[PDB]
Amino acid sequence: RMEIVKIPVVVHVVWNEEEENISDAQIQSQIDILNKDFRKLNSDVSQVPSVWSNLIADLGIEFFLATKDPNGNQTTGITRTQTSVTFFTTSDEVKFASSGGEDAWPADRYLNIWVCHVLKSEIGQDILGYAQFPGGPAETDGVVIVDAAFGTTGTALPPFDKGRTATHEIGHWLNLYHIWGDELRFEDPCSRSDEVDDTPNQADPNFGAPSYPHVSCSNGPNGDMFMNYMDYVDDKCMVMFTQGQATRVNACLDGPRSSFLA
Amino acid sequence: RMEIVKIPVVVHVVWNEEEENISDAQIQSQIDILNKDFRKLNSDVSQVPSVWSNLIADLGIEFFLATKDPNGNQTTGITRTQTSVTFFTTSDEVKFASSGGEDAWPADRYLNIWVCHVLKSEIGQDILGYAQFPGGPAETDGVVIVDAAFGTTGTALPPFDKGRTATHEIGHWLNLYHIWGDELRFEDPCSRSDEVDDTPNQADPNFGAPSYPHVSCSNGPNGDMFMNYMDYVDDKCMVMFTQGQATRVNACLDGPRSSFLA
Ligand SMILES: [Ca+2]
Ligand SMILES: [Ca+2]
Ligand SMILES: [Ca+2]
Ligand SMILES: [Ca+2]
Ligand SMILES: [Ca+2]
Ligand SMILES: [Zn+2]
Ligand SMILES: [Zn+2]
Repeated sequence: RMEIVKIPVVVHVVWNEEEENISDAQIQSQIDILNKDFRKLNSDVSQVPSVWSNLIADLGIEFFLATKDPNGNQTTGITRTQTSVTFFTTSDEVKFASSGGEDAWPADRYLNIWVCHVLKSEIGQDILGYAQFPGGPAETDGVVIVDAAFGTTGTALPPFDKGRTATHEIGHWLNLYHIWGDELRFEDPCSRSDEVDDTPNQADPNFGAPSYPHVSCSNGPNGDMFMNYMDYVDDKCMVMFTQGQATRVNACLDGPRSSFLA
Repeated sequence: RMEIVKIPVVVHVVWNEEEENISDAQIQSQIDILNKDFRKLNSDVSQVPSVWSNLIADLGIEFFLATKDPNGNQTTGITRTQTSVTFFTTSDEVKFASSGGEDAWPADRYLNIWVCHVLKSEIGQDILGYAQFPGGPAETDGVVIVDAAFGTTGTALPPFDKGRTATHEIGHWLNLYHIWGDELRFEDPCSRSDEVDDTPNQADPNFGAPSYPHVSCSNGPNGDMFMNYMDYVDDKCMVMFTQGQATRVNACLDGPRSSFLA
């Protein structure tokens, strides 16, 4: 029998122009997707090659917008903060009131999700989202997603309009690593591990919509598990976590995030 | 005539075992190095190939341990905080008391330098230090260096015992990018720029002690400027900033860090 872990979420919408102050419906659409993907209830799980059907996991996690604020008072579970800031970066400006964002709620009790319009990496690349892995400071714990990649209605835009950026970043929040192993430019692309046996060793990230099989690192004939949420493919293409990943998630819930357990 | 910008520094020593509570002498040795490297007074500047002699810059910045704390009271400019934490990461745990580190002093008035024993990247690689570029939140502004790579005496160890890790990270703090451009694994290694014309286009980081010339990206015959502080070579090998880098630094001081100006 699975113990379903129910995670309270607070969504911090940080907006400059009115259009970025995204609707309640758009936010709720994201929660709905999380409750499918983390329970193996997404219909598109049918896309997984049958050779790997046996490895598809139900992570046994569900999410809901918080009903009580950190001090025990009724809340919608959504904060909305106007800002004059035109873009945020991975340096966490969105996570502090002082830098034109919104302060985190207590990370031992809530999953903080910030949503903003523009997000850049430290070297100016536009990105869709970023996570903090377990064990970092509470002040910046959580995930950040751009509004055009959040939810399945409103400002969400293809190919990132199926809510999978949040599924991917929350995977990091639960201690999952990129399936290809995150090699640096000069390292052998077959050399690093995501620390999960049942995800095939893989060269580089996959983007777009690859055709099965996509072989790398001598992993034929089945190839890369590019339909795993921890690859970089388009939303419609990523549809599963593995049981080996569930093991890591379980270790995260039993350890550093055990405060979320009943 | 150069206007010398004088930057007050606070060093936050965060220590678990006694040996990590580094000496006043070791800390002062680091300040002494910064005051040579940022003024072109380091004797090893003679190591620069003569073809590039004309490009070597005096940044006109000097550093001193703060004499007044954030509320105007006398200070040594050094905080020392015992911790039970055994390693810190790029997630900034060392920058908050809550996560076993030490809170930043106001970033508009001080350069925060944290020193700890062990530092890892997000994927568990041992690293020597890391910076926050300008514009990020004040709470985490500054640089972090491991004690074995800090100063020129005490616990500092070759090949990182000439105080250059701090010179390099403070370069980032002043808006300088890696000279090779930070390509991702799958990108053309000649494709990204550090946004400085007088640093030659360069494939990858250099490590150790390269022999001149080291050509990449068709940048012959002179090759990579691997003796620049913003490469990744050993301390004894990095000895200069360029005038083009000085331009970026000046723009940083005139803009986002203008609060440090007299
Ligand atoms: Ca941070
Ligand atoms: Ca694997
Ligand atoms: Ca790989
Ligand atoms: Ca250049
Ligand atoms: Ca390059
Ligand atoms: Zn990711
Ligand atoms: Zn660097």
